[PDB]
Amino acid sequence: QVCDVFDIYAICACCKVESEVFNNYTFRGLGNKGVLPWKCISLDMKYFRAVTTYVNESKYEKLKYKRCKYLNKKLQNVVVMGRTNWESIPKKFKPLSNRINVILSRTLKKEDFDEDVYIINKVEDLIVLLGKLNYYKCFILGGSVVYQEFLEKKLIKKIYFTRINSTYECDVFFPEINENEYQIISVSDVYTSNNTTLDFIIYKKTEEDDFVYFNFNKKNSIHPNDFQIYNSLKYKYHPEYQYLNIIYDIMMNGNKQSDRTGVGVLSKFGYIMKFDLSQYFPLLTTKKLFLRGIIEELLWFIRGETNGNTLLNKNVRIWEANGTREFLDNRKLFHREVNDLGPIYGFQWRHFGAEYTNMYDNYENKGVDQLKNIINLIKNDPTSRRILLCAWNVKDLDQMALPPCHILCQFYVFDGKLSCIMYQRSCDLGLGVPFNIASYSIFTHMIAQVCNLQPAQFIHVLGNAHVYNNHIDSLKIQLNRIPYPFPTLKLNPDIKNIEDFTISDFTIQNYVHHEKISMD
Amino acid sequence: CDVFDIYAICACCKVESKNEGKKNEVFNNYTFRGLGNKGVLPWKCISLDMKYFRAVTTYVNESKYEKLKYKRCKYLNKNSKKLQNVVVMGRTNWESIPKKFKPLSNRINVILSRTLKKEDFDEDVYIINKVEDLIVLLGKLNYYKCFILGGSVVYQEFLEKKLIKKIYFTRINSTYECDVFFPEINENEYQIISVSDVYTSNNTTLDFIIYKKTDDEEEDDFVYFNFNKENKNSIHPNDFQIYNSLKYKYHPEYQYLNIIYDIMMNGNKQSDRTGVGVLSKFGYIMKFDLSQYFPLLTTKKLFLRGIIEELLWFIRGETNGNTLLNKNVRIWEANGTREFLDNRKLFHREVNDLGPIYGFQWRHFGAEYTNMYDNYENKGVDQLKNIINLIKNDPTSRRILLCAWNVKDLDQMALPPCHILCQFYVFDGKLSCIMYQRSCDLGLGVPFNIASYSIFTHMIAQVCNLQPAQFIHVLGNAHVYNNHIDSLKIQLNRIPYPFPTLKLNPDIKNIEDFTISDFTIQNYVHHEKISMD
Ligand SMILES: NC(=O)C1=CN([C@@H]2O[C@H](COP(=O)(O)OP(=O)(O)OC[C@H]3O[C@@H](n4cnc5c(N)ncnc54)[C@H](OP(=O)(O)O)[C@@H]3O)[C@@H](O)[C@H]2O)C=CC1
Ligand SMILES: NC(=O)C1=CN([C@@H]2O[C@H](COP(=O)(O)OP(=O)(O)OC[C@H]3O[C@@H](n4cnc5c(N)ncnc54)[C@H](OP(=O)(O)O)[C@@H]3O)[C@@H](O)[C@H]2O)C=CC1
Ligand SMILES: Nc1nc(N)c(-c2cccc(Cl)c2)c(CCCOc2cccc(OCC(=O)O)c2)n1
Ligand SMILES: Nc1nc(N)c(-c2cccc(Cl)c2)c(CCCOc2cccc(OCC(=O)O)c2)n1
Ligand SMILES: O=c1ccn([C@H]2C[C@H](O)[C@@H](COP(=O)(O)O)O2)c(=O)[nH]1
Ligand SMILES: O=c1ccn([C@H]2C[C@H](O)[C@@H](COP(=O)(O)O)O2)c(=O)[nH]1
Repeated sequence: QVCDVFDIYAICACCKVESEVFNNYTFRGLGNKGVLPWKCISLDMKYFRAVTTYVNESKYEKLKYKRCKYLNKKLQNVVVMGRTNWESIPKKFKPLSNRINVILSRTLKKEDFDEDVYIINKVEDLIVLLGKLNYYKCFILGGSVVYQEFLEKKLIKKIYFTRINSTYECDVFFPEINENEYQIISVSDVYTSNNTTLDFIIYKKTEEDDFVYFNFNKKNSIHPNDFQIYNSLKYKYHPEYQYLNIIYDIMMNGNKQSDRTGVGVLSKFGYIMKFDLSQYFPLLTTKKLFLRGIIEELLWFIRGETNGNTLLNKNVRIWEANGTREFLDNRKLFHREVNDLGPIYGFQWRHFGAEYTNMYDNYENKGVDQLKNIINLIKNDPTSRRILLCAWNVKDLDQMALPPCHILCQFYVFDGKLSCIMYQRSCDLGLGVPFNIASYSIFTHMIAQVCNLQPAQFIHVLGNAHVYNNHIDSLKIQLNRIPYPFPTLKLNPDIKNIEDFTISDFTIQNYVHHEKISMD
Repeated sequence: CDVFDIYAICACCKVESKNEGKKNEVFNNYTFRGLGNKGVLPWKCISLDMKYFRAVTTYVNESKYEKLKYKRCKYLNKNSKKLQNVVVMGRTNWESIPKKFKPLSNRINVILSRTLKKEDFDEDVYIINKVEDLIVLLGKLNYYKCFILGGSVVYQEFLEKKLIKKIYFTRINSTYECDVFFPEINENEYQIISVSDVYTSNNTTLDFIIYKKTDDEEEDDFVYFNFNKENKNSIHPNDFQIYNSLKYKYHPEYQYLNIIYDIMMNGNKQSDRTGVGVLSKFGYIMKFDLSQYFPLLTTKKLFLRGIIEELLWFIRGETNGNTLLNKNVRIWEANGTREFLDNRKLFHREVNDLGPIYGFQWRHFGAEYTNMYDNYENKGVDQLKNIINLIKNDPTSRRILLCAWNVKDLDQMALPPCHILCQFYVFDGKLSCIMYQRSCDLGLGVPFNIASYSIFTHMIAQVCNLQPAQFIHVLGNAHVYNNHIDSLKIQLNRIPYPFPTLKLNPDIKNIEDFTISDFTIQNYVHHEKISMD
């Protein structure tokens, strides 16, 4: 194949388009009025320059042989542009440096250009030219017209595709990719550049003995084909893979166990995930999540409330099952009013060590206001190793509707940035953990803002990590979905106190996600 | 040796050192030198070393033979197809081996001997009269690699004649009566380039080390995904010469050493409470397989009497610093002084009255602290009893947690606990433990802290009739003191030894019944003590 001999690749950047169901075609905006739809995304420019300029000397002779054999016979890449594309580039950036420049045109000829460029009036002439040049790889840089004809002709080996996770006015579009001709093989980390998130995906046309020696000493009824898309990917660098890889590990290596609930689980013990909150908001994209409930739940914690009715009256049902007459009696809380959850999170955060009475009592200035103390440590003693918020009050556990899953939060401050570790004793990977990542990520943003810091890392440590048997088929589906670039979280910047946030102070922007799943 | 790919593969134990150890035994690579006793192995059977042996000496890569055959002809200036390795044995060596294991299967069996000739054996089973008759035989043979399986004599003469390219060296971490020894490997002639995981087989730990004579479409994609990647801290390269010269660092001590390297290379410069300055990072996990070893650091010397007394003192629920000081355990001495308590605003606290720390929270969480002499019997929550009962009676509970971080009591403690909580996990008769540590002194504290919680995991497992599985150590604020940097540079350039084992008195069946005499560290092989400051 011509694309394999001549190593012809496409590289593009696509945004979302002004016009909700999401698919790969969501990212299709290329240009507007003969220029880019966006002002400048410097990180995509950096990636573009590195990919289109990189060559490997030592690998060239193998390519020279391949092309010689097919034809019967500093190193640079070739870059090919449409005439309209060429005319969009600033004079100061043209011809593209350290690359062989090729322009496709009928209306213009070599006499129309001052620059060191090749003009070709036919695609077939590109193939003849590549045959005559010494070069590493050939990158098609666009036009929409140019992409459309090179894909149509099956002359593209791989598409290096930037997903720009923001919406702009566009008048030219990247062609809809055919899933039977091209499949994603690699997905990068998520980044922020110029107030947008983005990632980089790759579509593909559809001493060593000592290592084996040290391997001389190498469970569950999971089938290979069950994870075909998941295991087809070469580079899984998107941070959502920290979640998906743990699910995979428990399904393949997990220990079959009963639990408190009767469903039985697969379980393992001890994991860590790390999310860079400076670069993205880690709301899972491989299924739909809504945050209104978990934001109302965090605001209720911060107020120190234990009254379940406060959440039910906001149509948030997260704690409804744990406040029922039946549930409280099964906990031996016979003298507890329905939806009186006892001295759970909010109470421990604002009043640790106070005697719990009922959900209506005024606990002002009783027990330890841990939340206030950690905000004061972050502001006045930021190098403190003692900046911890702890919900696990051993004395009060049997008075709680249930003992907390999120044991503690520890904070770390360096160079004006705030990082948070949350330790979770018990982690429902299918249902709970996706919400728990979002909760503590929002909380990190809130604590950073009220202490005049920038959020850095949310670090999630999982103790007993389990998949419920009734979630296994739903997670097999989810694991074969390719994550989308993450959204971003914005807070009202006028909020200066932890107690002053309300639901309208939080916006999730650019959330692109796969379809809702019922885990059950 | 680089033409005919000649390697030595051996297994060496420790040797009864002649009733005489100087004061404290000094250890080096030579510690492991025992080969044989009265024509047999010094040990009964170590089945994991037998399996490694079989696997190393039989493994062949057909698709790499062209480079080897080419080099052999080219250099020498010059059928069945099933490529095999050569294995060379001394006569004594050959005659130790049982019949049904001779000849060695899937391998070309050679035998250095003055007093045998081929017509007693075959052409399958080559004999050679002198060393040079091997290079001759190799010249005329299709083979992958040549493995010298020794005899003390065979190894001695092969090494002195510089014919060995690499040594596959099993360190058997136990002492046996031996009459023949492996020769002292000159560290100027050979260096270790790889170290395995530590294993238990047949009631000994062992590891495997290697001495050395002193679709690429997807390869460019790796470079593209690295397009945004980074003397950050004033630490040089040649500082970690030996550390960075190893190819495979699978020994579990590297989970500690790699964190020190990460903090030295990438850590944040910060002031602290202590006034000294640290490099710090946030969030690490180490995991130690207590079924296979006891992870007592071997790249310096550690003592355990103090940390075992401390754990027994926790289990009794004591807060009385004098109990430890009267045993010359000084871990808490500085935290109990008049000056230290007065700086904590504990003006009304008696010297060495540490307040409601670990012991008190493990046995009496929620009780009102009075003083270190009061009777707290049946006061507050006995967490230690509750977790033992949960492990025995409800082992799949996800609520098996022991927590020292009592928010109410923090300001009454001489200092808030570094070791926030232990969480337990039970599966298939085996006990694993996660300990979360808010504040981790990588140079001084963390080596002790790994030993403490590893011992505790064994204690809890034994009193619940379980086998210990993993100790999982979660580090929060993980820091290297600026005054440890030189010492840890020294330490990172030491190669770990196979780990010791911990033995508990098997009679102890209740967590309260352990005493100092119930704990034995066996086969502790360690590098020289380092003063961290
Ligand atoms: N986001 C991204 O990655 C990219 C965005 N862009 C944007 O795309 C827009 C420009 O694209 P679009 O308008 O399609 O224009 P194109 O850059 O695809 O250029 C079209 C022109 O190139 C010539 N051409 C194409 N094919 C041939 C052929 N087979 N033989 C001879 N000449 C050929 C013709 O020039 P003539 O008329 O002279 O004959 C044709 O009119 C701009 O908004 C630009 O900013 C461009 C590239 C990448
Ligand atoms: N721990 C380990 O890894 C290993 C341990 N062992 C143990 O070691 C002991 C065997 O070793 P050790 O006693 O040295 O005996 P060896 O197996 O080294 O036997 C030495 C004999 O091999 C022949 N030989 C050696 N060099 C030459 C030469 N240059 N030219 C001709 N013949 C030569 C001679 O036999 P001849 O009499 O025929 O002249 C010599 O006496 C046993 O206890 C065995 O179990 C053995 C292998 C490995
Ligand atoms: N992933 C991806 N694929 C694409 N094909 C295009 C792209 C878009 C329009 C035109 C061109 Cl040539 C390329 C872009 C947008 C980034 C364009 O960056 C450029 C283009 C040309 C010159 C240039 O020089 C200055 C510099 O290198 O800093 C930078 N992104
Ligand atoms: N790393 C290492 N190096 C060494 N050189 C020796 C060794 C020790 C004594 C004799 C011999 Cl041949 C080898 C050992 C001890 C393992 C013994 O391996 C054997 C010895 C004899 C027969 C045999 O076949 C049976 C089997 O396949 O298990 C395996 N370990
Ligand atoms: O924020 C939460 C709350 C609960 N759980 C899950 C973990 C367990 O499946 C269950 C709690 O039950 P126990 O672990 O307490 O038995 O709920 C979470 O994942 N996250
Ligand atoms: O068992 C212990 C006790 C202390 N430390 C270290 C951590 C810190 O360097 C210091 C405790 O001081 P703060 O982190 O509380 O400031 O002692 C440990 O590593 N392990």
